[PDB]
Amino acid sequence: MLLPKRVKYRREHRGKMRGRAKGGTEVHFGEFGIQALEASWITNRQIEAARIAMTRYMKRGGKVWIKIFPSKPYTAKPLEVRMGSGKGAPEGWVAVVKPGKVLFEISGVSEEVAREALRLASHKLPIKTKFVKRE
Amino acid sequence: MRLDKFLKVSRLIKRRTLAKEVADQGRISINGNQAKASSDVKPGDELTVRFGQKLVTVQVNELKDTTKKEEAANMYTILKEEK
Amino acid sequence: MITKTSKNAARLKRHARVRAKLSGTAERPRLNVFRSNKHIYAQIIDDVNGVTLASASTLDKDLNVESTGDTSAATKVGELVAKRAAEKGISDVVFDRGGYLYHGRVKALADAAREAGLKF
Amino acid sequence: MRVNITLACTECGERNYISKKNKRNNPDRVEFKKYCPRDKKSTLHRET
Amino acid sequence: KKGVGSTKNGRDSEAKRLGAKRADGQFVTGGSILYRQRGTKIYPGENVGRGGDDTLFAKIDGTVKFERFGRDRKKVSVYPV
Amino acid sequence: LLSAHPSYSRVHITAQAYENPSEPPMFCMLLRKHIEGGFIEKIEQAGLAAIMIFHIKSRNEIGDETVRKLYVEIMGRHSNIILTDAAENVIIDGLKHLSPSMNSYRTVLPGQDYKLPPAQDKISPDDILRHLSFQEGRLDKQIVDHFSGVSPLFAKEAVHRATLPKALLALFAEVKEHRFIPNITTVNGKEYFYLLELTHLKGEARRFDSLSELLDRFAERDRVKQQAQDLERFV
Amino acid sequence: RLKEKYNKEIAPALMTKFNYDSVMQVPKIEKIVINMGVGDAVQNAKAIDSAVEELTFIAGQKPVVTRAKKSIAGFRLREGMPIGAKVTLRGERMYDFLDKLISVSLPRVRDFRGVSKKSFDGRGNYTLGIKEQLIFPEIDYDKVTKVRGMDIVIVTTANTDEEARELLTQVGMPFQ
RNA sequence: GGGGCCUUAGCUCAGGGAGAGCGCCUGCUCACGCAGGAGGUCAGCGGUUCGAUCCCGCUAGGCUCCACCA
RNA sequence: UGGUGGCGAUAGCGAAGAGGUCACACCCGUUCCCAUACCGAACACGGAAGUUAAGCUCUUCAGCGCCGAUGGUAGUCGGGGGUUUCCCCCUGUGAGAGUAGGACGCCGCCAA
RNA sequence: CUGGGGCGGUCGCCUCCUAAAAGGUAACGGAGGCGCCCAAAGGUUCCCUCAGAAUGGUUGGAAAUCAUUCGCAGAGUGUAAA
Repeated sequence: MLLPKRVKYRREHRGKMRGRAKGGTEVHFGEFGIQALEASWITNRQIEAARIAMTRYMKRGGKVWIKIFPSKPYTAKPLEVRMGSGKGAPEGWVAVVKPGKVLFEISGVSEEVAREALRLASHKLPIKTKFVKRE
Repeated sequence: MRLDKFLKVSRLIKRRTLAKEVADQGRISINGNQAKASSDVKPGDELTVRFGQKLVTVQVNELKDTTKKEEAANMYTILKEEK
Repeated sequence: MITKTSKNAARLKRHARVRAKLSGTAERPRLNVFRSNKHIYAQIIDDVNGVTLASASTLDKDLNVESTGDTSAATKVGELVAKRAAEKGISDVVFDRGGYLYHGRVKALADAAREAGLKF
Repeated sequence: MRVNITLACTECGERNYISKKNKRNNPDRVEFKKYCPRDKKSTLHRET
Repeated sequence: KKGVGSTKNGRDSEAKRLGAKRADGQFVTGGSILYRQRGTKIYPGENVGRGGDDTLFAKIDGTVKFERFGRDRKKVSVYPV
Repeated sequence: LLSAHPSYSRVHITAQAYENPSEPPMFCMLLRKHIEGGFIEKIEQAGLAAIMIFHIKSRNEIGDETVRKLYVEIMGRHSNIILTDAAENVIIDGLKHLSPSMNSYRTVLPGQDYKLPPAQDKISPDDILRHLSFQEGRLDKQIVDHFSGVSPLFAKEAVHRATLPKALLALFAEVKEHRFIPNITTVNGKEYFYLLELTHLKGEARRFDSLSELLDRFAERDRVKQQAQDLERFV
Repeated sequence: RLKEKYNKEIAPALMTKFNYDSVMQVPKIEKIVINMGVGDAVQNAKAIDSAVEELTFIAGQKPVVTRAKKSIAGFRLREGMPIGAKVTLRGERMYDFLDKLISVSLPRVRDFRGVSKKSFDGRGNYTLGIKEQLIFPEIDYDKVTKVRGMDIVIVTTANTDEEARELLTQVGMPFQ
């Protein structure tokens, strides 16, 4: 459950996930990676689920290199409450994702193993994905 | 302030319980009048006290609650002893 | 180790600090000064056009003397430039102590020009 | 404390000016010079 | 039903209508202001003056022109006919 | 060494200069103010009570010679060290300031005229067979009630010599003649010591040439012991 | 005396050793700075002045009281508090202090076994410490209020530590 | 759930550069009194300041008060 | 050469070299003007024995920094469409970044 | 005023974001400040240039005050922010 240690503002606007990514569109730390085909917010619980999933499938395998970090916080008012009276309290932390963006990489491991692990992770994630490799 | 609190903060009596007890016995007095633990006190007060036969007369200069140990005795002055 | 700054560069900073407040025009030009260890030079300028009008120096072959570097020389060159700006009848100027003091040779020169007719 | 003040002339007797000051840093009856528009001059003014 | 509150972030200052007030190539009278600001986003130039509020005004009549102090620094000026 | 440490209050001269502190405390610096570079004219016993006096000289801040009276009262739990003026008898310094809230005879605080404790009605040196009724029994108690310098240790060890005025007079002559033997006694632990040797008990004895070395080999040790035991319990 | 020794013997020896083209390349003693850190004067200002007196006596020059550049809570000092004093000796006074230092005061250092040739700053300047001010005879034990020390910095126009130490060894500076 | 107050020695609790009393240890003194030492995150986090019990904000706990009209 | 101004460091940083009889600095002493929180270092005052080291000028270079295209792309006014937390099509516009490359200076006035 | 009212909270001014590249622009939207201070913390003249680093080192230490090179600015600008 990743966390930014320190932040300026505990409360931010949400934003808009228009367009494609700026960077991180291609694997370069590792060999076999995964990228997105949509745009969405992703949570520390999602990423750690995917991470531990692939690492359990691999059991010693090489290196991973996540390519993101949930910097963004997201609020949520308490339950059964009218509107207004200030912005809701923070709940967790979020990473924002554009399409064309690489999320997880892999090295030290064969292609079939990598593809299967990333499949497993994709099923923990909400969005549509693609298997990718380095050029 | 109250007499029992005052006695404790001035460290004349080591326990507020004892101050209450002796004031309920009425062994003491203020300005020649018999008094009680709830009796009010102030600067310029003249206090008469007993410890068995040991009779003591003292004068009030100040009052406070935080009362660190040596500063407690600045709160008042001994005048006299009798028996 | 040690390191040492060029007092000329310092003088340039002080000169610029001055220059921020003024500039020489027609009918109110700028009178600028230079103070070599062995010479003293003076010029009169329309800073608008970036043009000198008159000039003077110990180096001038007229009135060659021994000091070229004391207050006497400063006075002589001051009166010289004054009559230059008289025959180009401007008679009204502004002074530019170029990061120097209005204390010594500079002061003497300026006083010379004041006496010769130039009005600051 | 920071407190208001009037600053009266001495030839004219007129008040003519106001300001403020610390009583701590400037306790004494302060004085300055200002223009008296009746005496038509710079002139020492005094606090009241 | 529940009960909540205490936003304590509910104010802001009055908007002060900064920016330029006259345009390049525009004729201007004496004393007209040109660019309200705070500090110097822009400096004065010829026949232009700065005030205690860092505001820029024309000392004369003329036409306005904005330029640059060499690099990364701007300027205004009034040039008459 | 001087000590007003209640159970260990004493005076001593030690080959073991233990440790001069890094901090000069208030009392130390006040002594430096008025005694440093001093001159120990005379010592006095305060009339055989457990009290001592140093008559000291020293030049003041203008080179004019001045004097003072340093007093060391070793009473037990309420020992103290005091400094006093010679002629004025005014206290100048004090280690244990003591306010008259204890309704006591004397007082410690500086500026005040110094005063000594109430000396009890005891003949400080047969007279016991005169005054005291030897039928009373447990007279090791009540020799304190007749003499000034007494320990119950000394009283018991002398009473066990069995009418015994002889023991008292002989031991007083011994002390007056400085005829004692500085040893440490150990009665199954509980290590005791005194001028005289042990008189009767089973305890071991180790003798010395100097009472000062006796004191040496015999404020914070007990604190360390408290800490050690508190830790040992937990362990 | 030592300025003439510099101009007449030190400059030839250094020019010959380092193969300098110009005499202006020969390293010069630019200044001597003597400092006392008297951080114990936050409690007593009269301790600052008496250390200031010793410095005046040693250097022959009224010293500049230095003060805290910023507040430092570990040492209990606020910004602007006066906790040192220094003199900057130049020209004749510097050469005379340098002679008094080499020929008189350094021989009176207790158990003097030489000065450290390590104490160059990497640029050619030499710093040393003096533990007791009593090595200077202009100081009397009766006058002394507390055992003061000081530091002495010799700032030189040398480009390296090699050049600076050669300049100092040319005066017979007592390097071990 | 909201608002306020508080969280400091083992307990009770006072208070921009750590205190008291109670209880432990010790001597004095059977049983109290009297003199010392111990035990300290100033609830936690973050911030301001040279410097935080102290000033600021957030969080955890406790307590008190409110939590309503249909 | 020196002085003095103008133009966005295409002027600068950095490395390597060359020169100073004139000139400019560097250099040498405080008796005076004046000065140094301490100071003849600097500022002032006077001087010219020696110094091209350094400063200053003249050459070189593209290591740093600086400037900077074309094309392409994102974005986008406008129009239109669609499975519309977004996406797509069309006329038009059009960056940044990354390149190609440019550049270790251009222009003036005075004095010898 | 009030995403019914009540209770809570707020009520004027300044700074920023939201704010959509002039200006302006709301919400019980997000962050913070003011109800002053300086008789020099003002005016003018003249002067010079910071923060840190390393590195030197008697005290003195992580951390004084000292000296050196690096150092467009990391400091400062009475106070909040721009």
